[PDB]
Amino acid sequence: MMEYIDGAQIALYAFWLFFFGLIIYLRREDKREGYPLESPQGPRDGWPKGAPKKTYVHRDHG
Amino acid sequence: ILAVARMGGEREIEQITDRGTAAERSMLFWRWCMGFNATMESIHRWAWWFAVLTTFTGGIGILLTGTVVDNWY
Amino acid sequence: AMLSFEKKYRVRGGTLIGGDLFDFWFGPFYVGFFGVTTIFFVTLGTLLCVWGAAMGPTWNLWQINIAPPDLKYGLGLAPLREGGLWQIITLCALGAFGSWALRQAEIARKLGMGMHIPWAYGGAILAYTTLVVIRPFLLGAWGHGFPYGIFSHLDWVSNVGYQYLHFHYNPAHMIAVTFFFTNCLALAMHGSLILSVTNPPKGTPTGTSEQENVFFRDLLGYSIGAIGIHRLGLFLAVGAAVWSAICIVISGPFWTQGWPEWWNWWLNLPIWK
Amino acid sequence: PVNDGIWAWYGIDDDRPMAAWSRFHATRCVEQLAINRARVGAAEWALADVQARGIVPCIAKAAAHLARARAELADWEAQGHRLEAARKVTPGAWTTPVI
Amino acid sequence: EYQNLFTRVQVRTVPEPGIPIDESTGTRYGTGTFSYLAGKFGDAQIGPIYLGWAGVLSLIFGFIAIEIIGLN
Amino acid sequence: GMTEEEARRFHGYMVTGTLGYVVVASVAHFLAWSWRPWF
Amino acid sequence: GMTEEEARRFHGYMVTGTLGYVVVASVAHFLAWSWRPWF
Amino acid sequence: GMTEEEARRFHGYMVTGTLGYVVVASVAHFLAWSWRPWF
Amino acid sequence: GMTEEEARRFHGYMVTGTLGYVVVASVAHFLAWSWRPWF
Amino acid sequence: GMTEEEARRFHGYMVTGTLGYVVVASVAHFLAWSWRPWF
Amino acid sequence: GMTEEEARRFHGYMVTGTLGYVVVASVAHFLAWSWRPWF
Amino acid sequence: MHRIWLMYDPRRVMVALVGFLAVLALVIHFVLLSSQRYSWIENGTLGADQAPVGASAP
Amino acid sequence: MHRIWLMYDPRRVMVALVGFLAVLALVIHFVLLSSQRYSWIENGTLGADQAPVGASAPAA
Amino acid sequence: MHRIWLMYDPRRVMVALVGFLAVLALVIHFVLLSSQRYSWIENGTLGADQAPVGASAP
Amino acid sequence: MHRIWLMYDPRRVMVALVGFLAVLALVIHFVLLSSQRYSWIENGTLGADQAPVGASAP
Amino acid sequence: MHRIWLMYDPRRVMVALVGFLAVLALVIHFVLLSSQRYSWIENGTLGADQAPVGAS
Amino acid sequence: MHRIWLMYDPRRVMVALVGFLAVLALVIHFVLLSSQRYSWIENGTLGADQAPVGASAP
Amino acid sequence: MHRIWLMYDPRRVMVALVGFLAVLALVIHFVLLSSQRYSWIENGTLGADQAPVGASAPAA
Amino acid sequence: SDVKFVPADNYNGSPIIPTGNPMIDGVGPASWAEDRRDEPDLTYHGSHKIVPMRLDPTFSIAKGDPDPRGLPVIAADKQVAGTVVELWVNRSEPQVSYYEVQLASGERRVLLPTGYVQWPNFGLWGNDKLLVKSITAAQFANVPATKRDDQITLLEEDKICAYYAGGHMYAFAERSQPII
Ligand SMILES: CCCCCCCCCCCCCC(=O)OC[C@H](COP(=O)(O)OCC(O)COP(=O)(O)OC[C@@H](COC(=O)CCCCCCCCCCCCC)OC(=O)CCCCCCCCCCCCC)OC(=O)CCCCCCCCCCCCC
Ligand SMILES: CCCCCCCCCCCCCC(=O)OC[C@H](COP(=O)(O)OCC(O)COP(=O)(O)OC[C@@H](COC(=O)CCCCCCCCCCCCC)OC(=O)CCCCCCCCCCCCC)OC(=O)CCCCCCCCCCCCC
Ligand code: BCL
Ligand code: BCL
Ligand SMILES: CC[C@H]1c2cc3[nH]c4c(c3C)C(=O)[C@H](C(=O)OC)c4c3nc(cc4[nH]c(cc(n2)[C@@H]1C)c(C(C)=O)c4C)[C@@H](C)[C@@H]3CCC(=O)OC/C=C(\C)CCC[C@H](C)CCC[C@H](C)CCCC(C)C
Ligand SMILES: COC(C)(C)C/C=C/C(C)=C/C=C/C(C=O)=C/C=C/C(C)=C/C=C/C=C(C)/C=C/C=C(\C)CC/C=C(C)/C=C/C=C(\C)C(=O)O
Ligand SMILES: COC(C)(C)C/C=C/C(C)=C/C=C/C(C=O)=C/C=C/C(C)=C/C=C/C=C(C)/C=C/C=C(\C)CC/C=C(C)/C=C/C=C(\C)C(=O)O
Ligand SMILES: COC(C)(C)C/C=C/C(C)=C/C=C/C(C=O)=C/C=C/C(C)=C/C=C/C=C(C)/C=C/C=C(\C)CC/C=C(C)/C=C/C=C(\C)C(=O)O
Ligand SMILES: COC(C)(C)C/C=C/C(C)=C/C=C/C(C=O)=C/C=C/C(C)=C/C=C/C=C(C)/C=C/C=C(\C)CC/C=C(C)/C=C/C=C(\C)C(=O)O
Ligand SMILES: CCCCCCCCCCCCO[C@@H]1O[C@H](CO)[C@@H](O[C@H]2O[C@H](CO)[C@@H](O)[C@H](O)[C@H]2O)[C@H](O)[C@H]1O
Repeated sequence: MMEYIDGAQIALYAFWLFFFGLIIYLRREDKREGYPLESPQGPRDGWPKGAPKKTYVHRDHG
Repeated sequence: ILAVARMGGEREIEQITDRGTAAERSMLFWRWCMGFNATMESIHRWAWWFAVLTTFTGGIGILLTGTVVDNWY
Repeated sequence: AMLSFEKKYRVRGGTLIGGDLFDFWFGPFYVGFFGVTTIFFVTLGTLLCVWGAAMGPTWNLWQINIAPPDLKYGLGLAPLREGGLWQIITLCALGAFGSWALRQAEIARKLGMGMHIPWAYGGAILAYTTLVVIRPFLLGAWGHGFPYGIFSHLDWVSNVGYQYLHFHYNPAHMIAVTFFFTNCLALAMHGSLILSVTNPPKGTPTGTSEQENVFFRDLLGYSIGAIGIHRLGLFLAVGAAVWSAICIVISGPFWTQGWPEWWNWWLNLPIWK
Repeated sequence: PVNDGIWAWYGIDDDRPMAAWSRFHATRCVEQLAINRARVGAAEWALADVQARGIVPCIAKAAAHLARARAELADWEAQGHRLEAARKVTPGAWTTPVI
Repeated sequence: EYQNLFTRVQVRTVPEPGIPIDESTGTRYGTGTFSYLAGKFGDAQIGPIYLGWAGVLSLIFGFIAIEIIGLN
Repeated sequence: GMTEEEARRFHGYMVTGTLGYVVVASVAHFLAWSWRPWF
Repeated sequence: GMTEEEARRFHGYMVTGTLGYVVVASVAHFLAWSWRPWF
Repeated sequence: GMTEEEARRFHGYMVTGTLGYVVVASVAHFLAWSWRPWF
Repeated sequence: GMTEEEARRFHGYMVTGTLGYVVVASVAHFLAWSWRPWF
Repeated sequence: GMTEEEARRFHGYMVTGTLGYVVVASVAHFLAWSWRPWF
Repeated sequence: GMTEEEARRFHGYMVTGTLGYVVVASVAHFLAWSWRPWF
Repeated sequence: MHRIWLMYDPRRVMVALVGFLAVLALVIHFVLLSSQRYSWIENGTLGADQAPVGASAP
Repeated sequence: MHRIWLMYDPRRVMVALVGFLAVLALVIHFVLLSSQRYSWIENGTLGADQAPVGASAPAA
Repeated sequence: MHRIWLMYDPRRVMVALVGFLAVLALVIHFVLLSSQRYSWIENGTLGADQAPVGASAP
Repeated sequence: MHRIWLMYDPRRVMVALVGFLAVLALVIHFVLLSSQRYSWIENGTLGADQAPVGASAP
Repeated sequence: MHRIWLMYDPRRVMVALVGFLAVLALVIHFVLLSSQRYSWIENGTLGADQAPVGAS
Repeated sequence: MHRIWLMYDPRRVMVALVGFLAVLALVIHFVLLSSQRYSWIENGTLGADQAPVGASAP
Repeated sequence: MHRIWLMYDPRRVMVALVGFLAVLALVIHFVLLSSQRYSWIENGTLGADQAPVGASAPAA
Repeated sequence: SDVKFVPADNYNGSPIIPTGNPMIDGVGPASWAEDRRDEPDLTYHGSHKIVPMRLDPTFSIAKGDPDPRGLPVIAADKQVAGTVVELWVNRSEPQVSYYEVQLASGERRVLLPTGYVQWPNFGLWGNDKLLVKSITAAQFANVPATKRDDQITLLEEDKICAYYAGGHMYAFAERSQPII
């Protein structure tokens, strides 16, 4: 049987894969405003590339 | 938000739908401080995930204790 | 690079020390005089941490351990192998954390913002300064500081706790824990409310301050308002760190027995002694 | 209490009706007379504005607010007269009149 | 420099929110009120609560749980 | 952005510094090897 | 962005540099195997 | 967005790259197998 | 900004200062090696 | 900022303060050496 | 704000006060050295 | 099945595939490297009959 | 049956399906790899008669 | 093949690639330098038959 | 080959290069200084025949 | 070298230099003060042949 | 030398100086009070021959 | 060679250089002062025949 | 010139220098979001969110707070700027959003956001004048106008708040300089 690999180690790497995926998601969200960046060399996106700028629909009132 | 509240920065929904100088200054402060920034919306996602992951990772650690690992040291 | 709206904001002014001399940016980062001092203390402190790892038994990130001196050295600098390196790194860390706070003030001044962020960070600096300066100084030896090591400082926390037999009974610690837990609850509620009005189900208009106030009102029974939840979040998060600093400074300098026997005053109130 | 605030806990209260001479009550009275006359002026300007634009339920409240501003002013004028009478009969009081 | 840490001037409104947004089934319990102390730090209105069926049952089940603990 | 003439001019210095640095490092390695060879 | 002609020019450099790097790494593995084989 | 022509052209390279990758993996597994089989 | 003449004038000071500092460091190492050599 | 003639005048004082400070330090070191040599 | 004349006046006091302080402190050291010398 | 590249942007899919393969290869290599039988950096030079094997039924 | 794709966007479903299958496959492999009987990396070369078996009824 | 550079900015890919290769090379070297057999700084002068080997089956 | 400096600003590349080589140089020196064989501050005056060697196989 | 002050206006950097020197002097004194050989507050009267040497 | 006061506001310099000297005096007194030889509040009446001295070289 | 100062502002290259040298100089001194052989404050008066030399254990 | 600022020099990361008056042009801390929507912010029920209290009869000052109307406003240079004559309230979350100040000179009325007003003793007593540290009494004359006297657009809210935000740097030439 596997001596070194155990269920706590497996679960921890499952979390790390999820968590880095989450940080990527959050950094895409962070870039909906102010991007692409202005620079002397032209537009810059950084990484990851930002999600598009989002339009909001207001209500018709009552 | 308190630091930009005089510029209307606490009206966070309008700063999200209709970005004002209070949002821009908030983004620039953190960008100039630590080299990256959120938005007025996305800071609330960072907030939401940090709080949620506190108890979610907690529960996993409890479930592993005494079932998979009996001596964590 | 710059955000699409940024260039307009990059004026001179708002510095505390250097005037125009250091009043420039490096990529996204504002420099300033305290940017220069930050990078000095960060680089020196980091390279001394790497030297501590080099002369220790392993490079394993979790096991690196730069320990303070023995208590017998009192308030002197020990030999560098014997804890003096920890003492130099502690001076660098104080220099870095202080420089970071003052740099944030220069940035806030340049943007016309209030000084809230520098002071809120002062709550964390206070807690660090309590652990490595104020409490060791009141106990009379720098060796009372915590070791710099990702898990070895957790061994320190464990042993300091059991120095008082049952640290959960520390009354300031109960308050500090209550603030940390209340803060995490409040953060989840505030984060959820803003996202729920800005990201309603598909085919629903964007929400309003009225809806989040109505929802918040029947959650807690009262409406806190937009400024109120940010005041509360700042109060809870910074208040946790302040009560943390209190709970550790009373342990040892002012109280020495087990913490459970501190509660003897409550049992002896004369209405029920 | 808005004016003395925390000092009302220690019994400093320079708003209370006073009929003997008191330089502290006279000081408070002179400050509050100016503020309340400005406040009456603003109240009747606001009535004139809201009458001009004609909104009936707002005209009602603007008149009610103006009446309250006049009444609050009249209390300070009464305080001013008491102190001014006491000034004339009391040695070492002010030479400049109250009200 | 004003720190914006507490509110020196509150304003009352005589009609009030607290009558909810359009909400359908269940009932709004109580009438809205203002606390001057709540108004110092945050918004002043202390006011109506919604339960519905799930809120009522939650309080009944929870009260029994609290009673059993306290009585023991 | 640079003219291609400016890129050409910069590239000459960049190659020359890289070569110089590699030479100094090569001497440094052979001194280290002579004193305490790692294979 | 690039024209297809610029994309073709870059591809030549990219493939050549990639294969060059693999050749240098191939000599590194030849030397390492001759010093201390891992199978 | 791709035309269906560009999609169908890109698909050819993708199938070819996948095949090249599976070939290398197959050789690698047979080298691994003949050195230390796992069944 | 600064002109090529200003850049050239600054460079002359900058190179000289570097080389003077390196010379002073050389004598410091000569002294230290005399006191307690490290190889 | 200051003019060159101001900078020359300031430099004259700054150099002299530096020499004064170094002289006091030099006497301090020689007193210390006389008391307790470190080599 | 300040002037050559104003600066000269203040400098006279600042120098005098500093030197006066150092004189009194030197007498304290004389007394301390007489009581319990440190070398 | 090329309409999958109309369904999904190939620039995103191909980065997803590269990331997937990178993670999966690293997982498998580190699992094997943590075993006894395939700890090849320490023991790769052992012959197939000398390599470790886990215990049988008794 | 095909009107299921009118209820559900196939572009969401295929991602959700691939996610489920990848999770499920990894869960089953690691559950087996943790077992005695099927720890195939260390014991895969054992014949079926000599692979481990959980203990039978103990006559307690 | 060159149309891949119409899908991806070569300036971005080259930065990505150098980042990947730098990390990967550092990881492989540190794995080897952690090992017994390839602690080359301490034991690199040993002959190939003197270098450590992991345990066999008994 | 100079057109690499048209794809990348030399001002940025030299910052990246100075940063990279500074870190790499400090890494290698501290790694060697942590070793037994190359702890040259304590042991640099030992001859090659006198310097440590990591334990060989039995 | 006087042209240095045309880069670095002295009124903005004297408090920098002086702050650097004051901290550096304090560090050196505290390093000496708790060495065995130079703990002059406790042992300054000993004289050089009696003062400690930290030999191995 | 007096033109230094045209660079710096004496009102601020005198505060910074007095603060510095107050801290410095307080530190030097505390260093002496914490010593053995100069802990004068307890041992100040001892004659200079009687006062403590640190250990010599063995 | 001098056009490096058209690429970079000399006012802040000099700041970054001086800071680097100060950090480097302090590190090397603290490293040497940590060693036994070069702990010069405690042992600087020892001649080179008395100065420490580190060795590995013989373990014969 | 139709550009509000220029680079201090050619190097990357250098500050910009305003070409005119920064408080008026909107550079640095005086900037506003220049593309912000020029429409009133609305309540849930679709009425104007921020209005003079004169036009909503449901509102009043709470018991126990000072009434700010009739108080003198003391500017950064300790001169009286004017008198508060009206309050503007946020109707979605009951607040005073702006004080409206009758200027002592030239007889404009200008808005003053409540986040720029300090009460004398942190409000603990006195409560008889309003302190505005950000701008001088002269600078009050240039506070951006509101194109109607009964509503304010999101763009105008940004212009007005930005004008006082710029005063912490530009109200006096000394405020840009360091403390040493
Ligand atoms: C367990 C619970 C944890 C809980 C705590 C969790 C913390 C999570 C938050 C921190 C991570 C986010 C940091 C961040 O986003 O910074 C912005 C930066 C660049 O921003 P950009 O907008 O995309 O691009 C700007 C660029 O286009 C133009 O800028 P400019 O031309 O002016 O300057 C050049 C850039 C060059 O970039 C860099 O130098 C990158 C520096 C290092 C990036 C982060 C590496 C990983 C962490 C640090 C490891 C080295 C640390 C010593 O210069 C800059 O932009 C510098 C500004 C960014 C400085 C970021 C400093 C972050 C420090 C984080 C410390 C974490 C400590 C744990 O982003 C990036 O470079 C890419 C970041 C990608 C997300 C990170 C997660 C990746 C997960 C793994 C996925 C697979 C591999 C990527
Ligand atoms: C890690 C700890 C935890 C903390 C962990 C978290 C760390 C967070 C930081 C992470 C890195 C952030 C990087 C960043 O933000 O960069 C912004 C910058 C801006 O790009 P740009 O705006 O487009 O371009 C700027 C450039 O065009 C103009 O620069 P400037 O003129 O303003 O400033 C000059 C620079 C430095 O100049 C040079 O380096 C070149 C000097 C001439 C070289 C000549 C050849 C030499 C050959 C050898 C000959 C030799 C013989 C002669 O510096 C300044 O003046 C600015 C002030 C610097 C900061 C103040 C320093 C104060 C003093 C203390 C210094 C202590 C020592 C550092 O971006 C770039 O330049 C491109 C990206 C550069 C990446 C740099 C980092 C690479 C690290 C790689 C490590 C990889 C490990 C796996
Ligand atoms: C000697 C003591 C042990 C220790 C033992 C434990 C144990 C045991 C646990 C933790 C857990 C936690 N510990 Mg620990 N912990 C120690 C040292 C520390 C230190 C420190 C500085 O030393 C810190 C900061 C922490 C921090 C933490 C948290 C991160 C974590 C709890 C998260 C949370 O939100 O919980 C607070 C949130 C909740 C409990 C969720 C509650 C939600 C429910 C729905 C609320 C119901 C309310 C109900 C309606 C009302 C009831 C009324 C009454 C019936 C009257 N521990 C040491 C090592 N710690 C937990 C964890 O996750 O571990 C992995 C845990 O179980
Ligand atoms: C007032 C203008 C000058 C001044 C003018 C003089 C004159 C004139 C004489 C001295 C003399 C002396 N001064 Mg002087 N002196 C000043 C400032 C100082 C300061 C200082 C910290 O600033 C110090 C330490 C001294 C110290 C000294 C001594 C070296 C010396 C005599 C002993 C002494 O200390 O008397 C105590 C004095 C002080 C601690 C401070 C000064 C007090 C007052 C202002 C002067 C007293 C002079 C004394 C009564 C002698 C009178 C001589 C007859 C009139 C002929 N002076 C100011 C700046 N000084 C005398 C000398 O040369 O003797 C050898 C002398 O004749
Ligand atoms: C993300 C992690 C953090 C988290 C989040 C979180 N907690 C939450 C929420 C969120 C997002 C909620 O929305 C929910 C909530 O309602 O918040 C106000 C909740 C909540 N978090 C709670 C507590 C809590 N959270 C904690 C922690 C955490 N909460 C984490 C730090 C802790 C800790 C640290 O120990 C506690 C104690 C509650 C306040 C609340 C859930 C309330 C609940 O479920 O109540 C059930 C009901 C009862 C126990 C019964 C009460 C009985 C009455 C007193 C009886 C009165 C008489 C009655 C009227 C009789 C019936 C008659 C009928 C006819 C009417
Ligand atoms: C512990 O073991 C571990 C660490 C784990 C093992 C692993 C190690 C690994 C993975 C190592 C990898 C190393 C590596 C990989 O490639 C290393 C690569 C190194 C390289 C390439 C170095 C290059 C250096 C180049 C230099 C110095 C250039 C200097 C240039 C100069 C001086 C001129 C500047 C220009 C001028 C003056 C022009 C102005 C005129 C202008 C502008 C005009 O005229 O216009
Ligand atoms: C035990 O440890 C564990 C970790 C467990 C073991 C396992 C490890 C594993 C799984 C490893 C996997 C590795 C791997 C997998 O794929 C590795 C893949 C590596 C790859 C792809 C390397 C590719 C390198 C390519 C290079 C260097 C290209 C250089 C190009 C150059 C120089 C040209 C630059 C352009 C120019 C000059 C044009 C300018 C002009 C222009 C633009 C003009 O003119 O326009
Ligand atoms: C523990 O062991 C570890 C630490 C691990 C071991 C490893 C160590 C390592 C890796 C070390 C690396 C070291 C290194 C690498 O390169 C070191 C490189 C050092 C260098 C480059 C030093 C350069 C110094 C230059 C100086 C001092 C310049 C002075 C200039 C002056 C005085 C004049 C300025 C001009 C003026 C005033 C004119 C104005 C006129 C104007 C404006 C006009 O006229 O306009
Ligand atoms: C293990 O680590 C450890 C143990 C620590 C070991 C390692 C230690 C190390 C590495 C130490 C390094 C030390 C160092 C390195 O450089 C130290 C460098 C020191 C230096 C530079 C000292 C310089 C001092 C200069 C002074 C005092 C000048 C004063 C000038 C004055 C007073 C005049 C002011 C001007 C006037 C009056 C005119 C106004 C006129 C005007 C305005 C007009 O006329 O207009
Ligand atoms: C502050 C006085 C108490 C501490 C004295 C310290 C001990 C030294 C005593 C020296 C005598 C008194 O100190 C002496 O006073 C005079 C007059 O006030 C100062 O004189 C100073 O102010 C006068 C004002 O008229 C200027 O004209 C003159 O140019 C300037 O130097 C001297 O600079 C100072 O040296």
